[PDB]
Amino acid sequence: AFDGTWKVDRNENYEKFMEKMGINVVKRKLGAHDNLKLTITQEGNKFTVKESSNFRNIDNVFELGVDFAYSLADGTELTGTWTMEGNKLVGKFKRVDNGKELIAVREISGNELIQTYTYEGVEAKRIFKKE
Repeated sequence: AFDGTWKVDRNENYEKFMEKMGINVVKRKLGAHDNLKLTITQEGNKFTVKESSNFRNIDNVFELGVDFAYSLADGTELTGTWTMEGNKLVGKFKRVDNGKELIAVREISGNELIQTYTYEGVEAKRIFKKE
């Protein structure tokens, strides 16, 4: 399942996605090489995702079907929820400042974790390998 540690391995069109979000050239390059690592543990319907990178180290906790607030490394705030369909996690979010929609998907492909994002007509992915 999702249990365990995962290390980012490669990105697809991630810089274009950050540009649409309004991030400048310098900060986009730093974001693309963030050394992101995720540690996931489950407890019933409750997930704890430990996020560790060159920017910060925080713990994100949520319950399926219950909305919560989340902040990006640049200060941008979001609100939304995650649900479980099939063997995938699907999340629907909204930017708190301009109100635009943002979708994310997490699924397992062999021994790799694939995370997909969609924002204002642009799609990007980040692929993690299991520790």
